[PDB]
Amino acid sequence: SSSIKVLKGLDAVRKRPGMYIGDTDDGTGLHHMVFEVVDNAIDEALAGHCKEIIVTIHADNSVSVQDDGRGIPTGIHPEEGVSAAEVIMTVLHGVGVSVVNALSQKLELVIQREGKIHRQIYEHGVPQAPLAVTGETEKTGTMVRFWPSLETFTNVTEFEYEILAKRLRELSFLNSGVSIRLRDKRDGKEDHFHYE
Ligand SMILES: CNc1cccc2cc(C(=O)Nc3cccc(CC(=O)O)c3)c(=O)[nH]c12
Repeated sequence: SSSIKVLKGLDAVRKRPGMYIGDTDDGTGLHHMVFEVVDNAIDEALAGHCKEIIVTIHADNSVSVQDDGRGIPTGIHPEEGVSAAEVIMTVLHGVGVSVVNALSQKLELVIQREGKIHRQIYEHGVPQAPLAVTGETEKTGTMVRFWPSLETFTNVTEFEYEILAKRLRELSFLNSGVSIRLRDKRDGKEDHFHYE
């Protein structure tokens, strides 16, 4: 019913990715996938709940963004039949994570909130299962890790550290007070962005 519109939106995006993410052969859209997710963590930092953000380039050519904010609300949003988090990750409308989720072959969500750790896995924007609790924790935050769909992205398929590094530096300048870490698991290089 609402799943109907969601899958409609997901179609829409995988069908015309240039309309939402940008160019799929350039590097431009692929890297925009990261900034869209980081964008979301910056909102949580503009709300005064997030102090540090961690962008990691993993060795299998996936990227993750971790914040120590509140964590996305997990309560089943009882108009639709699923966690508020799932609605955030899957509904269309800065374009929203659902664009990134739709063009990701795989996407892992981990939320730490009200003393629990919740995990959900998606494939091409579609949940494997409802948001489920995997254990206790005393910290809070949201972590989104995604693997770009190779059906969508070609040519430039690998993330460039210096392209992220540049945009993350810029975003730290524009949002005074946030701290951002970039780590490349491939060769160990790190950097830290913070403009007092
Ligand atoms: C990497 N981090 C990361 C990635 C992708 C998406 C998100 C989304 C959120 C998020 O929607 N958070 C949030 C927290 C509490 C209450 C509400 C509802 C509200 O009051 O506006 C929203 C986040 O925190 N982090 C995200």
